[PDB]
Amino acid sequence: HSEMTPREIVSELDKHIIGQDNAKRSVAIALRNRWRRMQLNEELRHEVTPKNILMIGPTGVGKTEIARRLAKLANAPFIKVEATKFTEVGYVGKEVDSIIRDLTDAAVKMVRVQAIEKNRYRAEELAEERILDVLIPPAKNNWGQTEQQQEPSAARQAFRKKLREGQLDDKEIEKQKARKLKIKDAMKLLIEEEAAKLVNPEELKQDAIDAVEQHGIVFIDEIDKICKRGESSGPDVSREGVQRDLLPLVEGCTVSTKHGMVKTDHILFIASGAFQIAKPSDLIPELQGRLPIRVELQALTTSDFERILTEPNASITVQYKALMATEGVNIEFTDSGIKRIAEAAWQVNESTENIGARRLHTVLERLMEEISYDASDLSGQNITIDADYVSKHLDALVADEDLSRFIL
Amino acid sequence: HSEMTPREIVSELDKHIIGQDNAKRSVAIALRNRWRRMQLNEELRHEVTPKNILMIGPTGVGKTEIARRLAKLANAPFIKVEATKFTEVGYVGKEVDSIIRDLTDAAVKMVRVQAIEKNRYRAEELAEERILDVLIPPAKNNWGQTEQQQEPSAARQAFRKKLREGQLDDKEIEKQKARKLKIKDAMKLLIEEEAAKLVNPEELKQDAIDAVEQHGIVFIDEIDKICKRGESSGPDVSREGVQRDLLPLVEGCTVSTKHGMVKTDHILFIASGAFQIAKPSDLIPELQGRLPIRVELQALTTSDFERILTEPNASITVQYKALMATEGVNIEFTDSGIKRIAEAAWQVNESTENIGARRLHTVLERLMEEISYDASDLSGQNITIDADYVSKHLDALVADEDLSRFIL
Amino acid sequence: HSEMTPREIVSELDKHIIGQDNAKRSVAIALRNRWRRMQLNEELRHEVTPKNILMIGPTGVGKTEIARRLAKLANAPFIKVEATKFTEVGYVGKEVDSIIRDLTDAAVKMVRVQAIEKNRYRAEELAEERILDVLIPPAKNNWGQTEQQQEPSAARQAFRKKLREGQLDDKEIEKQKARKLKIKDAMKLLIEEEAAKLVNPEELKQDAIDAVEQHGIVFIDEIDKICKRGESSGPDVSREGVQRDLLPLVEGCTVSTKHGMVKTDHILFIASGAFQIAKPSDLIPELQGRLPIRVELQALTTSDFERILTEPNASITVQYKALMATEGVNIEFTDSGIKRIAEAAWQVNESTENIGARRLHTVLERLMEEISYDASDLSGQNITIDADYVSKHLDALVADEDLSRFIL
Amino acid sequence: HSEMTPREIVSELDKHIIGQDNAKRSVAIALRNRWRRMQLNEELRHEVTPKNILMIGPTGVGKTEIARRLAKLANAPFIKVEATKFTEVGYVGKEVDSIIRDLTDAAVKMVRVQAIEKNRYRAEELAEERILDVLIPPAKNNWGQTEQQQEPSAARQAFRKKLREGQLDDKEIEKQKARKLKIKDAMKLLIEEEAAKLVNPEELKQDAIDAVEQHGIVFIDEIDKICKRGESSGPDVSREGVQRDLLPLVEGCTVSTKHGMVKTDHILFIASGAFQIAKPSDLIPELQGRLPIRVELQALTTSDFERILTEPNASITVQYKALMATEGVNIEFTDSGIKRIAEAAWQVNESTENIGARRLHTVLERLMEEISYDASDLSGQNITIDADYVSKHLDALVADEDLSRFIL
Ligand SMILES: Nc1ncnc2c1ncn2[C@@H]1O[C@H](COP(=O)(O)OP(=O)(O)O)[C@@H](O)[C@H]1O
Ligand SMILES: Nc1ncnc2c1ncn2[C@@H]1O[C@H](COP(=O)(O)OP(=O)(O)O)[C@@H](O)[C@H]1O
Ligand SMILES: Nc1ncnc2c1ncn2[C@@H]1O[C@H](COP(=O)(O)OP(=O)(O)O)[C@@H](O)[C@H]1O
Ligand SMILES: Nc1ncnc2c1ncn2[C@@H]1O[C@H](COP(=O)(O)OP(=O)(O)O)[C@@H](O)[C@H]1O
Repeated sequence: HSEMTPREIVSELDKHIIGQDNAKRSVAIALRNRWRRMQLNEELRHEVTPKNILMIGPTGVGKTEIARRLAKLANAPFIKVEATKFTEVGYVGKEVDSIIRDLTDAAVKMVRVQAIEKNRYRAEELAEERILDVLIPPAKNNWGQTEQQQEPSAARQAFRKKLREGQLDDKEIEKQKARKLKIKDAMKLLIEEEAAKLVNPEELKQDAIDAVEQHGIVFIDEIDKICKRGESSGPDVSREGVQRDLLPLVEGCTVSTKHGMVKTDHILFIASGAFQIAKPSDLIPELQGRLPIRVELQALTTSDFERILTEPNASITVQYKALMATEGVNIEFTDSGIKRIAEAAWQVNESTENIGARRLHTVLERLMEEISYDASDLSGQNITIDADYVSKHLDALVADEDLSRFIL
Repeated sequence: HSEMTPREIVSELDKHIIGQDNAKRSVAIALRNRWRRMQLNEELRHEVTPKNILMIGPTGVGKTEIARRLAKLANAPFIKVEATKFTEVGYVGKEVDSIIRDLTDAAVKMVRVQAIEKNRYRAEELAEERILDVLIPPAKNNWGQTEQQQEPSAARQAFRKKLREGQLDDKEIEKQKARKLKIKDAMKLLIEEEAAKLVNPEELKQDAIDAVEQHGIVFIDEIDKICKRGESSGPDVSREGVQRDLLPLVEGCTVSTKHGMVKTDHILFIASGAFQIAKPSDLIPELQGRLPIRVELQALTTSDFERILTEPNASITVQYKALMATEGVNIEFTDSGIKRIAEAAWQVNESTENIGARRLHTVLERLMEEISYDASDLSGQNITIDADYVSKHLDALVADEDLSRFIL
Repeated sequence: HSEMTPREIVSELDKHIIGQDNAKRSVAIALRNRWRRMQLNEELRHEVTPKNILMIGPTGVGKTEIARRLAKLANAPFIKVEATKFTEVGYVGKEVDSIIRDLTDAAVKMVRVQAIEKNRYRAEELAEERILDVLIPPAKNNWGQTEQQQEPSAARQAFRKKLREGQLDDKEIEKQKARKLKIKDAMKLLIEEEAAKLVNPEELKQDAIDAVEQHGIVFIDEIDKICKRGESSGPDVSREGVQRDLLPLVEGCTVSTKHGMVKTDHILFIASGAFQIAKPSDLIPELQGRLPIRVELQALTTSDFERILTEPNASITVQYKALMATEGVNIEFTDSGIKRIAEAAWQVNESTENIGARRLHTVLERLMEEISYDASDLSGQNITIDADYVSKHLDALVADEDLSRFIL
Repeated sequence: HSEMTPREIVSELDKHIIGQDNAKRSVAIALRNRWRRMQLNEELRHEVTPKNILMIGPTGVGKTEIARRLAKLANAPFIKVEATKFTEVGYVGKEVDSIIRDLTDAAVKMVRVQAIEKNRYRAEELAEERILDVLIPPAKNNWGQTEQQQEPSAARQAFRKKLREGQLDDKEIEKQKARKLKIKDAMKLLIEEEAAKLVNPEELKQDAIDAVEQHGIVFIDEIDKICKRGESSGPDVSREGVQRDLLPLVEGCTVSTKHGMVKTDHILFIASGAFQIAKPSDLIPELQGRLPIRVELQALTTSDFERILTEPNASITVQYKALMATEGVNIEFTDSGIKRIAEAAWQVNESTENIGARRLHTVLERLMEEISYDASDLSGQNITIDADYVSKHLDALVADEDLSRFIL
């Protein structure tokens, strides 16, 4: 669908993710290729398959975010499954087809919600005519001057201009309705009333299929957790089982959805792993073939942290400012304030367990717990969060390790 | 929906839970944020997600209560699931999606019950017109004077006024009815019919969805029992598995309910643990990221006990009084009688197994077993529960340990 | 159905698979026999059963391809199942009948898609008459002159000729429609309606059955992994169990599909194995009897690699060129550039894990990652991939072993 | 149904099976007994139950073939299940009722297909009248001389005689049809069209039940694999479990089929085993009682092999000749040619694993792989397969043992 060049894709992706430029270009090549395909002929359109990607890197450094924004950027159906979620089906559990079902149930919960956007002006234009008709019951067979029913639009325009807020005047209209009711009701009873007339069935639900098959993006987290490890063997075939089970999906097959028959042949797959215990080559042969693209993602640095805090559109910091503005409070972060928030986050990840950028949300959130509570009783104030404040609120916590495993 | 400042929320929570102010603050900021979000713009509303909380504290000190009163204070759908439930799914178990289904089913049994409220008034106000139309069959063509019909409001009035109690008189009215059933019964049958035709079936079930999606509150109890421990390895896999399974729910996804397709991106999660064996930093990194808020709850003291006994609204001590009054017995606890009831509870908890505040219920019940039975034959009396009475009924039991593990 | 002599089949297969002539001959005799049978008499048609084949050979050398191109050459339904899948059924697993169900479901999604072909022409040829009948409403009672109607084929012609592109103009036509939707849309909506009423629903699904029963091709991958081994005993039971489970399918039986009752007596089975651990004589005797044909496939050499790279139809090298042309870039591989690409692939397979021809895809993709991204900004250019370019992009990676287990 | 004497049964069975005369008479007594029963009175018809048989012998020597031909000879519903197929249901798997279901789904896939045979002359006689009616639209209310609509049968007989191949003349006829179409279509659209009018529901599906209950034949392979063995105990009750599970079926009970309620009381059961590890007496008491008939089958000899190659009706050799005739090639086997084919088969079974007569299909098939391929380019030739040819094609293979475990 998108006609964006890889470079334009990476650009757009730079608005949400800091660094990880390589994974960006990989994911960008994949998107542009879907365009490149449709510009081909009959034959080559069956042969050319998605160049699936294997993202390699430590926790919370942007693997899923990149895939999520890529998906969101091409208005593509997106699903994220954890590979181990199937390592238990040998005793019972979700079958792997579920992935294509869900990427269909949400690929529908998408086309449906995005049919309320398109059909939101129809019920409040060619449908608000319901109330204005029981306010000024149109002439006994309107005359006909293509401006005759545009004439009132005086007697009419008055009932519309006044319908800019003034209501609660109970009347009635029309299984159509008939029943006597109120406008804060016989108006809202129309909101949905006249809208289901425009949205059909065998096209809306028929298109979800079209979407999944053409633009579906499946993100398989922890693919490395289903590779063979040298600690046992019984659980290995269990793991390797999930690999074989996943095989039909990325090799090309047909799954049964309660919305139709979906073909996975062109669904793009972004697998993901840390690969500390296993290596991509421990993945079965058939899967390595279907995972042509390998891209590495680096661990985040303190500078990466500072940037993540503020650069992304609607960055945690920006959102915080917004939310406090809700309470009528003007919150503001100084450069050194951020530098320390990032510093704290790095400290805890290094002194305890590393969870990547995640750590920033908890640190940032703990730092603000006080303003967040008192916000309402501070309205009309300019609160500045600077190095000082940051230090007074986080030092003790970060400093105390056992406490960090609980509170930070 | 609520417009209560965090501080206002805590106050309303103070009416039910003693102490644990920090946990109140935490849970209150969470609520307030759901409001703060709707005040944002198109973009920032997709970005800002719930600030899930992880409550850390010993058993029976107010964790579930706090959360339950939070949801009950926001008329939000609330589900409490025991995390370990899904451990055995590795062999065969309830899917984790079940959590969002059940959230939905009780969220339906909710919007549906609270539908019987609005349709309980106008449900039997138009239900009268039915029985009256056969006690004073209206004129052949009413005369539009908007008062020429409210005329009986003479003959009519008498039947309505005599229908304020003196009914039970057979009749016949109207798939409508056309049967000949008593008015006590026509009245009853009418409660239904008129009520139902007054309920929008579609919007009903479509609202339960809106609820779960917008105000859903999931309480995952003992999440700490699905963290990794140094005792074995096989369990840890399934243990951690349940974390991976829960992951999509708290990260954002779509589940299939039999009442529709529900999205979890904005359900608020309150996880809970004791954390004596594991530490919050033992949860998988993707989960720690989704639990930005950490709050500890302190163990209850004896003062806490004394207060929990009488201070809350509908406190168990107040409940007992109410229940005894039902029997015509005036029950009164003295300050020392309560100081001693609490004292006893603390004693069994230190003496044997510490079950937190739960212990007050059993001690209090053992103490009243006597009155509770005789109540009826004690009507019109002023029984007083003081230190003497208390000590006479609990001391022997409390002092005897083995007997305590059975009887209290 | 096909009337191709075995030799003709092999030729058509030579267009996609390099070498492995023996396996081609084997699979070609199988097809030819399905014809040879229909030439027999009533009796001899029940007797003669498919000559199932057992392909023996290392990974990624052309086994599945051969079989896939065989079915695709006979427009036959084709399913590929990994035999070990059913191992875990001993604890809980997909039934083996699932193979014939899935064969049927993709065989349905097949006869159904190939229905959209014939109903894509006359589907929108009679779909025009619809839009035209509202641009030139036909006379009140056409005049049977079989040309007096093709008269407009004047006024009519103009709208048809102006409907060859210049449409998008609103209209209204006819559960039919009776709505007022744009012609770009009436046209679209018409594609469906006229197409559907043109599809015999019963014979559709009844044909998928006919297909599976008459031309079904089941490919049971890694059957050798369900043979008995001298390592344990418990698994062997389930292992062999899967053989007993498969037995009725390849011996002749009836399975229940949700689209009807399918019989397997004439599905052709192509089993596959590496057979390093077990030997074909390790399959249970009832199964060896049903696999009358045994053919070995040799490992691929570097010449094989070089050829596989450019020789097939829509070979990956040709595909890349096509894809790059989509970006306006002329890509050309020199003889030595290809000799070196193949060389590299063979090197990683000897150096690390030998994944057969699959390796060409990853090496080729790593090699083009650079061009692939820049393509757009390289439009109108003649990029040439020669030994130099190749060596500059692969040598370092290929030479570094550990890096190969990740990146290639 | 059949009125054949046991001797006539064995005779008819001799047309397909070589040797194994005893198993023949056993299976023949069983069939004749079903006739003997219906010739009895009310009482004795409930009491007399099938004399179930236990066939004892080595692989591929005629156990199933005998049972298959017996079934086929009495047009009885036949099902073959592998006993171990249920030894896994203790962890999950097919329930034993499935056997009676399948023996119903195929016992239906039988009555249905054999309703297309009976109703194949009805649509091409009293239904081809559809096309001849739109070719010569019958008189306005045919007169009536019992030879009046037999009169045309000139104008009529001409349209029928010419309808012996000449068509493709699009017309139309009549949810009946109406729609304009073609004869290679409006003729075929009639083939099934007028035929569903003769076949009813509650008799066709009602009779399948009647069949299974009266003539059902269940063949339970490897019954010995579910007897107790002295290697373990846990899996024993698992095996012995399948015995108990099978008990209701051969003792008399009711199973639920989606076609009706089937009674197994008169289904004939032919169990089968090798009994090398266990003995029939290791079968549980109740099952030995229900398996009154015990018959042994001998291993096949080289002479048995020579005879099997050529005597049976539609013997592999005969079929081969037929199939090559399809290619216009005259294949012919000399007595010594066969003697050697059999010899080779015996050799391999003795030098490696014995798989009985199965071995002949693989040897025979390998021997012909060349003629089978070149058949089309040899048309009009008399190819003789004699001792020489046989030797040149099989010697090397049979001689090389490891190769035989793969290729033969
Ligand atoms: N490079 C990055 N740029 C911006 N945000 C990031 C980055 N890395 C991690 N994050 C933040 O941390 C969280 C971690 O999840 P995610 O980014 O999906 O990575 P992973 O898939 O490795 O866990 C995300 O919510 C995201 O907002
Ligand atoms: N701080 C408290 N204030 C009031 N009641 C409490 C408190 N702590 C415990 N309780 C009582 O004890 C029971 C213990 O359950 P709960 O409060 O859910 O805590 P927990 O989740 O730790 O078990 C509740 O029913 C509640 O009525
Ligand atoms: N002989 C060959 N000719 C052409 N392509 C081949 C050949 N061998 C392997 N390949 C390529 O390598 C991949 C390996 O899969 P496949 O051919 O199914 O063999 P296998 O079943 O042994 O894994 C295929 O996609 C195919 O395009
Ligand atoms: N005595 C025999 N006469 C004719 N064919 C036989 C004989 N024994 C085995 N066969 C052939 O070998 C195959 C082996 O299967 P089957 O005869 O069912 O025996 P079993 O049940 O012991 O495996 C059959 O397809 C059959 O054609």
